[PDB]
Amino acid sequence: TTLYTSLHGYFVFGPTGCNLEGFFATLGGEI
Repeated sequence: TTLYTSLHGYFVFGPTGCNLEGFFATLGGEI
């Protein structure tokens, strides 16, 4: 997964807790 809020199955992989700033903002929100 591109993390995609790793809680979603890949729980253990969760790096920056949430990862919204890193991933969902970019790959979703756009900056």
